[PDB]
Amino acid sequence: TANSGYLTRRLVDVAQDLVVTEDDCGTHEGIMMTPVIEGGDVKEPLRDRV
Amino acid sequence: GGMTNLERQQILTEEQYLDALEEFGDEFDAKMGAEAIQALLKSMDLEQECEQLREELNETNSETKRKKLTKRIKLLEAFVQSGNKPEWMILTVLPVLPP
Amino acid sequence: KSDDVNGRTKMYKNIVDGNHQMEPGMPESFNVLLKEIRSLGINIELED
Amino acid sequence: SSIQVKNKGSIKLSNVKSVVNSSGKLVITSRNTELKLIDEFGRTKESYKVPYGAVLAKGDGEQVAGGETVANWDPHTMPVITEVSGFVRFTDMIDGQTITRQTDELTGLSSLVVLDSAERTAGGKDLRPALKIVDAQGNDVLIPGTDMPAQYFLPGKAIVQLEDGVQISSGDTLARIPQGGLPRVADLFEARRPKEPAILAEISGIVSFGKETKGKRRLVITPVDGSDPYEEMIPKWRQLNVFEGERVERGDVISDGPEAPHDILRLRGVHAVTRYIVNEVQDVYRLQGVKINDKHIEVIVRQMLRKATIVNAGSSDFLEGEQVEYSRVKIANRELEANGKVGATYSRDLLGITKASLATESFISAASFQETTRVL
Amino acid sequence: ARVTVQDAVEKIGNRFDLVLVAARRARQMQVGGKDPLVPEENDKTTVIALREIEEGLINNQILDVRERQEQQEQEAAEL
DNA sequence: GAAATTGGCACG
DNA sequence: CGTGCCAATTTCT
Repeated sequence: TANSGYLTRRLVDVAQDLVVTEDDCGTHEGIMMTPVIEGGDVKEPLRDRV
Repeated sequence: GGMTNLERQQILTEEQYLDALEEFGDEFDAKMGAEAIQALLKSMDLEQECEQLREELNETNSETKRKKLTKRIKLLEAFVQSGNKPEWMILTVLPVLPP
Repeated sequence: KSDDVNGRTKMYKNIVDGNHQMEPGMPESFNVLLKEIRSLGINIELED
Repeated sequence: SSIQVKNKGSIKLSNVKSVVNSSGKLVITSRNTELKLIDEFGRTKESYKVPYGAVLAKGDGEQVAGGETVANWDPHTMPVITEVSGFVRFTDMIDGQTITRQTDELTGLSSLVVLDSAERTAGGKDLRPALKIVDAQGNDVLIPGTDMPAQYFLPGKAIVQLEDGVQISSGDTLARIPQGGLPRVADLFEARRPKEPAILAEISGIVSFGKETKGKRRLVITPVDGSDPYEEMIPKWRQLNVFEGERVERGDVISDGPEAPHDILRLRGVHAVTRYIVNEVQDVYRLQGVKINDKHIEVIVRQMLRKATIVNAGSSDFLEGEQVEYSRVKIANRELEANGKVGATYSRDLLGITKASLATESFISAASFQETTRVL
Repeated sequence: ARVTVQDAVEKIGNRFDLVLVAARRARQMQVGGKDPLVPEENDKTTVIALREIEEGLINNQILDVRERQEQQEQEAAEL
């Protein structure tokens, strides 16, 4: 019960002041969303990662 | 204590203090307690020591000693840029809280 | 609702007066923090 | 043990250095070999990691069906298989100084067992026992497409398979070398180095050994085009995997194990760690049936990458070796890049959530978290 | 009364500006001398303001224009 | 109790 | 002289 509380307190304190302050930063770099495949099964389809 | 036989940060004891007192009459001052530390902090010049540390850092070559020197140059520059003084760390007047 | 001493009475008077509006003010437990920090020999102050 | 495909598709190979053996099959000489399955649409549905020195029953682009064993290898045996065909000529091994004579009591299949520097005599300490591949004419058969001949060094405790002069080809091993929960998330987000991290190599190019037993072993890396003189200290008491006779990439492991996030950031980038973390946390959360979107871990990763270390002062005001906020560097560099001057250079950092939150720009917001005395 | 504010959010466009506009109008109706633009049905000032916003009768521009007109008329009347 | 930082010592 | 390992100390549930 207490370890989760400590973890979420640290998570809140590390990222308390992150706020959407704009509408477009003017850059179009980013990540490539590929489905997760451990080797035998597709854990999550690409329709949920995008 | 002068640049004759003892350094400006050398530590003595009762017997050693007696020996040093018998050795040097003048140009020799030794103290104990917070007065000694305040005298050490007050007589320190920050700009000259900053220049000396900077030259000793940029001339000699090492890594651990370089970090040790840059850990002190930063503190000296922080003290210089702000209005604080080294000897304000020694309390002479003590505030007391509202009742 | 908790700490601003001069705002509690104003809010109560406004609620009784039919006007739902508050003058926020400043909490009284931050002045205590300032007085306890500056009784350690540390000069903390609000500026401007 | 071996790769067993489950569906029907096409076999694809990536980062593979393979050669046909004497039996006609395909053996692999690359550690980072990856096997993939494709379908008629073109998507990928399988992803296997093939170890060094494995036998493939199929080739790249070939068609297979469900339930077919396409790869097989010996896990307990690490091969030193060759690429060229020919006899063997022993070079620079003296029994009692570099190797030892031991015979199987029951089977009788015995050869010269290569000793290690920690056990062999000092005279053989400076000598490297290496097996050389030759032809019927006595010359040295060069690896095709290369210039350096085919001589392969062997480390300690190497069990030579066959005796000297026996005809071999590709696919024959020269020597045999015997081998979660909530805290997992709490350690992934705090970026803590594991017990025995997977040591990595900095730059690409050819690799080789160096000085021995000056505390530990040393490495030599010579890029094909870049500067060589960098040398890396490597502990030799842990089982290494570096192939000092093959070219390697910058982003490859030397030993094996869990890699620390700091090394991933320093040697592979930012978009590598921001996928490694969001996969290692999602693996923990997914097996319990918990659904969390990917934005929520990406913003925490972004908040972890919020500092930078100066490498050179440059034309700006920052000194040589201090640590400053990334936004300040990004604005100071853009105010000069748009101008006629040139900005400074920076190195990205990665910090734990308990250390990136106590290094903020506000002391009121940092004394509230913890360590009020040290902050004030 | 009311259960959802989706129409008001659609008309204003933002869920954070709707609160401020509705508070401004409700304070005009409550502590000021204004009267609702819609027939009040035993409703409070906040719900009346939301119902006015839902019908395109109240937004930031309308309030600013009416305030400027009121100030001009008052300064003309005081002479 | 665990983990990170600092001072002391063996070693090359 | 210059590195790295080991004991002390501190801070945190």
